[PDB]
Amino acid sequence: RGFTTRALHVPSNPTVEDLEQRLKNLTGALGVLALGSGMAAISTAILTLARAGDSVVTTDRLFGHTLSLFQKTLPSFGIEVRFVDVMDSLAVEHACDETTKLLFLETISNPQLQVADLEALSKVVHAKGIPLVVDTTMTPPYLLEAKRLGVDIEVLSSTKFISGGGTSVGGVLIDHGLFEWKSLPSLAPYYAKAGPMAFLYKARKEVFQNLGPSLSPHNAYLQSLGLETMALRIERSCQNAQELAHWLLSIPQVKCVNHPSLPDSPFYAIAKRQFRYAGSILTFELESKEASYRFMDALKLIRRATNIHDNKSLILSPYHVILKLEISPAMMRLSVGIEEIEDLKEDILQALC
Amino acid sequence: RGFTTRALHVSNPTVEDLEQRLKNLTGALGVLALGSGMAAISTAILTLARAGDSVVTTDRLFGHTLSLFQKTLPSFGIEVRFVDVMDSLAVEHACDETTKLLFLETISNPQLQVADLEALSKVVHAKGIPLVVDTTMTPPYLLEAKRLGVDIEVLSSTKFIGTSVGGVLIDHGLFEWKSLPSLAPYYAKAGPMAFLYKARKEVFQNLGPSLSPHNAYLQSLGLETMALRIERSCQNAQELAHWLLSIPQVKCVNHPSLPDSPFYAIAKRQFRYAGSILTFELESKEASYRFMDALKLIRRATNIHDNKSLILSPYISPAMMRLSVGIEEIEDLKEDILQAL
Amino acid sequence: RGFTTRALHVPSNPTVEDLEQRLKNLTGALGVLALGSGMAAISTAILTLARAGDSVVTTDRLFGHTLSLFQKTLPSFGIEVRFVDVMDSLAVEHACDETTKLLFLETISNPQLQVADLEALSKVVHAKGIPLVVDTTMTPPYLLEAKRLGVDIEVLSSTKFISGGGTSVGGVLIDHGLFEWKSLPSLAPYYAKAGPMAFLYKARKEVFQNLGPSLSPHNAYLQSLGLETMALRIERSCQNAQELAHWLLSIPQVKCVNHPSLPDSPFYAIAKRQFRYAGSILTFELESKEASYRFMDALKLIRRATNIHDNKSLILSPYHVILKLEISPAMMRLSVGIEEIEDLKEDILQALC
Amino acid sequence: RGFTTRALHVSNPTVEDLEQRLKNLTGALGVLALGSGMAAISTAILTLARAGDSVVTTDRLFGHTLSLFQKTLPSFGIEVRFVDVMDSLAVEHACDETTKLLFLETISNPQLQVADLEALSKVVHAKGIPLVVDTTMTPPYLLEAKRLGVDIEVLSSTKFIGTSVGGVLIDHGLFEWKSLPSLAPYYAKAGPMAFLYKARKEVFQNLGPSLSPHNAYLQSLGLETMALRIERSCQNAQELAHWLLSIPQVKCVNHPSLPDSPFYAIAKRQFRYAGSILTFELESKEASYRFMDALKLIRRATNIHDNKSLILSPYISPAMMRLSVGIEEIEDLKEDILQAL
Repeated sequence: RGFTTRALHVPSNPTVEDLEQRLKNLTGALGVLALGSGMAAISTAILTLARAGDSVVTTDRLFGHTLSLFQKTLPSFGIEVRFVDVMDSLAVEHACDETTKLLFLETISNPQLQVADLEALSKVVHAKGIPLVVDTTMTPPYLLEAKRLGVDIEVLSSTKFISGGGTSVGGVLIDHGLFEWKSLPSLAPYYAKAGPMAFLYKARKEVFQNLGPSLSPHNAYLQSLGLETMALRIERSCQNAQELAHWLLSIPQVKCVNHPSLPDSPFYAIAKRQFRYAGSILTFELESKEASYRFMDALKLIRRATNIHDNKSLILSPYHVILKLEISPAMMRLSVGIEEIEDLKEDILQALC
Repeated sequence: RGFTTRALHVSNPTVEDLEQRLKNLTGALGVLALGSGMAAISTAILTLARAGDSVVTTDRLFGHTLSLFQKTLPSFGIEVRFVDVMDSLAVEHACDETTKLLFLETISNPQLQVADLEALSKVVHAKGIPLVVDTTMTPPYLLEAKRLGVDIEVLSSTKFIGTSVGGVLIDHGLFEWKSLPSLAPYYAKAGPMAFLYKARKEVFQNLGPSLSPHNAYLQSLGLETMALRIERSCQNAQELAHWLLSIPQVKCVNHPSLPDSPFYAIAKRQFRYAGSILTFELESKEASYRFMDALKLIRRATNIHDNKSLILSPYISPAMMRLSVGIEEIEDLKEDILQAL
Repeated sequence: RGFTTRALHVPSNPTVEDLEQRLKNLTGALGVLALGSGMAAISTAILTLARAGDSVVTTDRLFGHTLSLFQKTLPSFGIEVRFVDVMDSLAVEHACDETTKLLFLETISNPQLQVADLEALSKVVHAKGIPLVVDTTMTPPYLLEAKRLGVDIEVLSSTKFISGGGTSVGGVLIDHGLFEWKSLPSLAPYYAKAGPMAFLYKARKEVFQNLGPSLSPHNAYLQSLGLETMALRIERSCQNAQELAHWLLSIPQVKCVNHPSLPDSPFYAIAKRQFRYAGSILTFELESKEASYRFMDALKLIRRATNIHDNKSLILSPYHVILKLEISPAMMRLSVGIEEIEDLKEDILQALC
Repeated sequence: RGFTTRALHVSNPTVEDLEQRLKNLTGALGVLALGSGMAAISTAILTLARAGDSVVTTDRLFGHTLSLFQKTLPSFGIEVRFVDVMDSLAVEHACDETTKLLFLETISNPQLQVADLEALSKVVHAKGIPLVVDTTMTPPYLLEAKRLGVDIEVLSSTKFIGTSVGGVLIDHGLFEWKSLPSLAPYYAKAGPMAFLYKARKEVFQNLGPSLSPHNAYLQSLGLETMALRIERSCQNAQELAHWLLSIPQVKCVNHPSLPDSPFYAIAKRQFRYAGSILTFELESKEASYRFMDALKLIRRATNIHDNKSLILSPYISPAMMRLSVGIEEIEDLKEDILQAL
């Protein structure tokens, strides 16, 4: 059964529930919780497993809100945070001990597009009886079947919808039905009540209920509507990014094109094993910081902005926004949209001259 | 300036507009709109309390707010002390140097107990502890919380029926936040705005209970008619509580506006009206069930503070019903109750 | 049973239907049709009764869109329009002949606040077997029970809702169950199919369906929500206007205060007979056009604008906007809102000095 | 520039934005968004025709569009002449000096008859009569109507399920409007914009089929994925019509993309794809009913052009079903049809 047909034909709060049922139908999951934002999904998954006196392990590649959750909020709830290089399975193994209640990471880092080996990391952590929680925003369900790679809990930010009145956001939390929850002292009391639903039960009836990141039915409705054309939009988006990365290799003025679909990518093999397509974000450089700025000022379709995964193609210089130390001032990050490929190539050519 | 006037004449422009309206209505230092009532309560608490601290609250909580204090906060290493908030001495003895706030509601549910806010603010302020109050039962038109010493006001916003929910966090500009180790580090960056700065840029941003612009628009629309709806609703509830005293099959009417109510004086000092919820009993559980089955306007349901009048049996006496009084003309409410007897 | 309780407890397109049922419950009508706008209600009522070769009679007090419908659109469908002074029952009687399929007017004219005698005019037209169609926007159902005054068809513009994205509008068409439709050759074929529902049947299944002024369920939902607080808002609004008109009489700088609730009003008796309150619009003058402008520039709550029946109090000089010949350049029209009366008095005092 | 690019990169700002998108997608002189498809058709007609005029349209209308031409327009003193639009001679003989437009659809329903637009535009232009076409079956991504001589394009917008509806009126910048007595008086004020000026400031303003900003926002969102959804939908329908030819229990498949279709050549000349609706029969009415009862994905319903695939029996053969093909993966559509046989 295809993705688009599963978004369309699913086998109190009826709009939110209907969204949750779609998402479950789309992933084959044990169950799903829709929440008010991506940060709310992340923090709900963590706070379901971790409490004062525990630790958690995560990537040292976080910034902005996700970073601040781990640097400021979690230590205020008595949770020790261990930052590690998630590219290194041995550093991950050594950071984990009996206080460690989960490993959290992202499917593709931003802006470097590093791709951790999820299955390998799932095994390192499963051997110690620790669950794996992954933010799959860069590679949502049509691109990734996280259950096959050992991912216990999948979290993501939902399709955003921008209006005059502000941006409508959401989050999604997915239990893949992999981890034996009853083996954790955190969830054993909920196993008595809910059986295999122990994680989802605490997450929903306790953590979500008490911290209250409610999802509006109006947002839920828009997100369901988005799920209908997700496969179609992602196919377009991701084929455009794959073709752009390849074509960028032919442009004299362009250097250091980075996308995991390219054969010279360090993450070429792992991406091909994990993903239908390695997401719709790529990176590249011109000769200098100043050539990159002049290029960007000259684009007529692709716009400068902060968001990613818009229908519109968007670009920015991650350096100008502030480890920064490891990124080139001449690097630009391109979030590729659903425009016809010929127009995007044409805009980029034109902005070069 | 009147309340209605101030609701009407004052990134995320709809949410910000809602926040400015609420700040105008309240005269507050500042205001944060959030995805729900629970988000507002938990955001206020987690701005002040962290692992190794304690908090004091009323022993009259149930449902979600109770589960936050029984399960979620002790998991964050926060010790919760439950006390009888009717007793200012027990409140005093529960607070020590670890205690980072007192939390309570303005009118308890379903008993309608009214704590003496100004008396409790003094007990807690005398130890350098802020007062955080859920004013859902008595929102801004009914209560000026800052006059009673309330540092942080929290409430559930007007719901719109899925159901669109919200919450509101209000800093009344009372507590000197730089004197607190929890906020002194923000004081450099935000001055008097240090509570709001932490709450918005750290706790809210990281736990993510985002308020939808669509909910925010509706709640703004709602604020315009708030004074008008609360007047009607609260005069109806006052009148009905009185009138109920005259009905031979009715016993034990409870509302703080009744002279014989234990909370008569405290409610009169604190509130324009003591909320739109009242309680009463018939002869017995069975007479109460028959009465409710026979109602044609007032409907049985769980929600409170709807435009529609709603009733339920909380079982506290098994014969007790709780009536959330709505904005229907008083004559039809009286008539439906009579007919159902 | 009170108005507010009838808006709350009503005894395909479920949101639109629910609105229609509320409105019927609020008016005691035979039936109701909700439409995309006020102009759509007006034109639907007219085009249900009138066709090429017929005439219609209406007030000579129309302007803007309503006027343009009668001056340009209706004559293009072969309908003769006869404009008359509706203050004059004898001019009305003489304008009507066997080709005349309805009399259309408004409950209170704008900006002059003239109040035609509806019951008298209903009798003039009923005697000739002609129905009466009335726009009751100035005096909607809580203020007026149009059936008691002989009004066959009540039409109105719905409560508007302004957002970033533009204004959401609607219209309402009400059959009061008064006229015997089967006596008209226009509606007799529909009487065969629908009985007493003949008017509503043609209006809905034909005129509305074929010209297509559809009402959005999103607008319908907002309008239903508005109906809940209509009585409360109108009571406030209308008491404010009544008290303002009275109080304005005490202000040295103020002249020619016009509102039908004032005893010296020419429409004092007819308004008291017809309305709970004579609407929330009043008019007054200062000494000169220039004193009026300086007053208006100095108001701090009451704002200059074109709309009326907002929650906010709004004012304008009808002269500056362009018969104009019969209106004073120093006259201002005040649409009174729901602000506390003390603030409105205070703003007006302040803007005078 | 591609279609998707143009949907994305272009008082009442949401409606105006929708209109600018549609103008970008079409290269038109201008565009009016309206409250429905019927509002768009009636607005185009009533801009051109008045009492004492005639109009010509196809004899293949039913439901609302048919009732407008049978009941509403003759009541406005407009004579309506119904003709076989497949026959350019009958079209010519129906037009005289009173005739102010020819109206038809791009693909008739349920027969799927495809009129030769460019041939009919010539017949009608040779008499100074504009061509007004409802392109609902073949919207802008599928058809560039201006190339085929179509003066005014009208269509129902993408619906969102109550149900939010819309319509669109498009002036392709082809007809010289000053040569017409109906519009010459606007030409002074509006120049080339005289059709649009009358339609918007007079007919639309006075009959009031206002488009909600909320519907308008959704339809804008919809336009962004229009090319993608129509590709999928129309390739599915092409493929299914072919594949249906191979199924022993299927007879009489109808789709203009089939070589044996009478409209094969005309559809290929006019359309990227000939719409997403096809027709077929089983052995008998009863076999057709059993088949439809047994479908698990494709649902019986009245709507067309949904994301979901929909089917019904229009009874034209009683055994005929009409399938509105949606955007499901082709394998699952094939599989549901097989399983149901």
